[PDB]
Amino acid sequence: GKCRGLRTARKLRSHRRDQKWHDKQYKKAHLGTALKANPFGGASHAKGIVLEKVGVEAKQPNSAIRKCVRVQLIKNGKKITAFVPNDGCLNFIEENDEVLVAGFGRKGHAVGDIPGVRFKVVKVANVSLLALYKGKKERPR
Amino acid sequence: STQPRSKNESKEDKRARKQAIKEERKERRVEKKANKLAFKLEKRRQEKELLNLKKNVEGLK
Amino acid sequence: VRMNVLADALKSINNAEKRGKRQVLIRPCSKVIVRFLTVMMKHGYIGEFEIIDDHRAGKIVVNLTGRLNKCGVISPRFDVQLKDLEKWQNNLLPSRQFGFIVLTTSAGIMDHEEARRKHTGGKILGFFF
Amino acid sequence: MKMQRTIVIRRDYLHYIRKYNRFEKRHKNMSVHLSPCFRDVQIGDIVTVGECRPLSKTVRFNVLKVTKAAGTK
Amino acid sequence: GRMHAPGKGLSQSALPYRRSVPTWLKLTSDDVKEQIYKLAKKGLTPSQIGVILRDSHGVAQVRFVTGNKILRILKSKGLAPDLPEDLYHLIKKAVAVRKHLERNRKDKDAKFRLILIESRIHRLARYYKTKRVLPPNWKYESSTASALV
RNA sequence: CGGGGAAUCAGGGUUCGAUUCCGGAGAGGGAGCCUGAGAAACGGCUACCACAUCCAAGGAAGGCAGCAGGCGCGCAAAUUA
RNA sequence: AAAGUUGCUGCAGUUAAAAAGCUCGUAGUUGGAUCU
RNA sequence: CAAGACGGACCAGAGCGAAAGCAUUUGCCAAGAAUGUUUUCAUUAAUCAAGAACGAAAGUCGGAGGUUCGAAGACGAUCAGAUACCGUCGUAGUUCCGACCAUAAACGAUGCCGACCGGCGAUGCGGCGGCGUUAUUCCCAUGACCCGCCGGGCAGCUUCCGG
RNA sequence: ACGGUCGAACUUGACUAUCUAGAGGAAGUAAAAGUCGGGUUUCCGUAGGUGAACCUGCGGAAGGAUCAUUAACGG
Repeated sequence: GKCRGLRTARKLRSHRRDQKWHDKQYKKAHLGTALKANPFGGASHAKGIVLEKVGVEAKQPNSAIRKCVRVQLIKNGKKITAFVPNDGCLNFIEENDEVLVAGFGRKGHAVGDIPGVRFKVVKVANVSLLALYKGKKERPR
Repeated sequence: STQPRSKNESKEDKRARKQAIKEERKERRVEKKANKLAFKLEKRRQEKELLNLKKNVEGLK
Repeated sequence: VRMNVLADALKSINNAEKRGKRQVLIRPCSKVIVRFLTVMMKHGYIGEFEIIDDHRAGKIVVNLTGRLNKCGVISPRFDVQLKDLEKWQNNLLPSRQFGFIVLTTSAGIMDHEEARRKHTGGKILGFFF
Repeated sequence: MKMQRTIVIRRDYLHYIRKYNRFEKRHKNMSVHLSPCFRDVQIGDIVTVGECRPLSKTVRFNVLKVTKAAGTK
Repeated sequence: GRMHAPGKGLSQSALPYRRSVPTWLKLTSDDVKEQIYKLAKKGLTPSQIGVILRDSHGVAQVRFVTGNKILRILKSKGLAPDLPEDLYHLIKKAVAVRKHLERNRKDKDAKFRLILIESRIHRLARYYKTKRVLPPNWKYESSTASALV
C-alpha cells in the first residue's frame, strides 16, 4: 500500500509530482509543448488575414458543407482554419481581409461535425459578424 | 547451401560449408535491418504527408 | 513482522465484537494496551479483563459487552494540539454526543474531553464508539 | 577531520511538510575551527560550537567543547 | 518466517514458568561453573556445553542455577573465543561452500546459497560492530576467510 | 523579482501575486570614474557596442522602464488639462 | 470548485488501465514486552 | 555390430527448489526445508532506490558431434483466380563444452512481512500417545498396516463471515 | 610619455544556435468517366520466409465444452 510513516514526507511529495506528470491536463498545462503548438500562443483571440474560402465537408452521419476560411495569423505567421457561423456570413468576407478569430469552445479540440476546426471568426474588417448578420452596422473595405 | 550432408564428409569441408551458411545468414540479417529502416522512414514521411493534407489543401474552393 | 501491538489488539477486539463473541484473547500485552482498555472500560464500553502474567509479554482476556461499534488505532501517532483537536474529532467521530479520541499526553493516556479539561495536547492513539 | 585546524561537522534535523503533516530528514554540513587544545578528537562525537566573526571563506563558528561518542570510552 | 527461506516454522523451545531450581538438583552454582570451565577446556561452544549439561547432568537451565548464562561465565573467567559462535559457524559454512565451488564450477545453486551465506555473514558482522564485540576495522574478505577459522 | 497578500475552498487542498506597502534590481547594452557624508548615480561625466539629431562637411549634441503625448507592437490599456 | 478523475485526510492494480521472471542487497521508511 | 538421442509405463492436483525448472543404477561432493530441544546469542528484524547472482524456448560467437525431428529450400499434388494446408527429401538448428542475450499467456492474468474472523477430513514430511494384525504365531526392540493428536506444507469440499 | 591596473570592444579558427534567398529532386492533392485491365479455437516470446501483416519451426498459456469405470486381492 502507501507509506504512512512519520518521516515519509519527501517520498509522498516526490511520488505525487512524478505521478502528477501522468495526468493529461497537467501535462498539457505544464510541459510547454502544447503551448508552442497552439497557434494563438496563449491568447484568447488572434487577428489574421483571410487567405482563402474553404468548404469543409461534415463528418459521416451529417451531410453539409460548412463554410470556413483559411487565415494566416499576423503575429507568428501560422495558418489556421476558422468557421464562419451563421448563414450568408461568408458573403461578408472577402479575400485578403482583416479578421479577428477566437477559439470555438472546446479548448483546442475540434467541435461537432466539422473535422479539424478549432476556431471561429468573430470580427471582419474590425466590425462584428453579429452586427453584420443582424444588420446593425455596415462594413468598410 | 541447399545440399544434403552425407556421411563421408570430414573436417575442412563441413566447417567451410558451415561458415558459408553463417555468412549467408549474416548479410541476410544486415539486408533485413536495412529493409526495416527504409520502410520505417517511408512510413514516417507518408504519415507526415497525410497529416499535412488533413491540416490544409482539403476543401471545395 | 509484528509492529504496533496496539493495532493488533484493537483489531482483534473489533473483529471478535463484530462476530458476537463474549471474550477476546489478545497477545502480546503492554502498558499502552492496558491503559487504552482502562479508558475504554471507564466509559462502560468494553467490560473487565484479566492480564495473564506469563513471564514473557503477557496476554489479556477481555470480556465483551455488545455496546461497541468500532474501536480503532491511528497510525502514525500524529501530534495533536488543542487548536487541532476539533478537526480530528470531526474527522474520526460519528457524532458530537459520543465517540472517543484517546491520546497520550504528559498527564497520561486519556480522552479528548479530559485533554480539553486539563488543557493538554499530545499524540493520538485511537477512537472508539 | 582532514584539513588543517578546522573540521567538518554535520547537523541533522527534521523539516516539517504541512500538506502531508509529516517530516523529512535534512542535514547541513559546517566547517568549524578546532583549536589545538582539543586533541584526540575522533569521528562521530558530539561537539558544541559558538558563533563568531568570519574566519575564512566558509568558517563562521568555533568549537567550544567536545563530548565523546556514545560508545567510545 | 525465515531470513533466506520461504519457510515459516514453529520449531523452538518453550521454557516453563518455573524459574526456581528443582529440589532434586543437588548441584551448587560453583560445581556447575567448574563443569562449564572444564568443558570449555575440553573445547566446546556454549551451545554444546548447554546440551551436555542438560542431557547428562540434569541442569535444565544454567542461568536458573548459577544466575548467569554460559558465555558470560566464560568471558568472565576468560575462555571465550575472539569471534562469536554463530559468526564462526557461518564463516566455516561459507569456506566449505567456497571449496565446493572451487571443485565444481557449474553448480549454480552452490553460488546462490553462497551469496545467501555471505549476506548473513555481513548482517552479523554489522550487528557485532555496533555492539563493539568485533573491532570496527574488521571485515570479511573472499580470499582470507579460511585463515580466520 | 521575493514577501505582506489574492481567487477559490466543508476539512485537507489548488492556483495567482508585473501591480500603489516593505525589500531588491536597472535606466538602450556593457565598462570606468569625478564630486560628495552618501552614487560605480545616468533628468552627472568618459569610452566602446547598437541606434539616432543638426550641419555651411570643419564640427556639435543625445538616452521618456518620470508626467502627458506619438510610432510600433499587438486580443489587450486614458488628456501633449 | 465540481475531481475520492493525483486520493495526507482519500483512489486504484483477478477479469475493466495497472504487481517487476525471481532472489539477494545499500541508502530510505518502519521496528516486540520491560524500569513508580 | 556401431552411433547419437531419450529416461515411457510406475507418475498422483504427489514431492523438491528463489524462479526458470527438476524422474535409469551406484558412488562422491557440498547445500536445504520441516519437525524435535527446559541448547546458545539477545533485537541481531521487515520492505527495499543504487548495485548484484540466476533466468524456458528461440537466437549469436568459438570447438566437438550430428539418431530422430526440422524453420529456410527443392520437388509432387490441388484449382474461375491459390502462391497457407497435405506428402517426399532436407540446411541452420535440435545434442555436448566454453562464451554472449535477459525475453514468455516467465499466470494464481492476484507484491512481501505480520494479526484476526466458520467448519470438515484426505494427503506429504516430522514428532507424540496407543489396544491389535503382520516380517510363516517372529525370543525383545524395530519396519508394513490400523486409531487419534500436534507443527509446517501441496491442494480440496462446505458455508447467507463479510465483501 | 613609459609602466601597472580595471576593462568595454575588435580580428582570427572551432563548437555552435537563430534569422533570412534559393536552381533542383522526391511527393500528395483539385481538374481528364482520356489508354489498358476460400481458410481461421484464441494467443505469448523468439527465428526464418521480400518490410509489416500472415505462415512455418521451437518452447509456453486457456483468456478452450470431463462422459463412463474404480468396496474383492484371501486358501
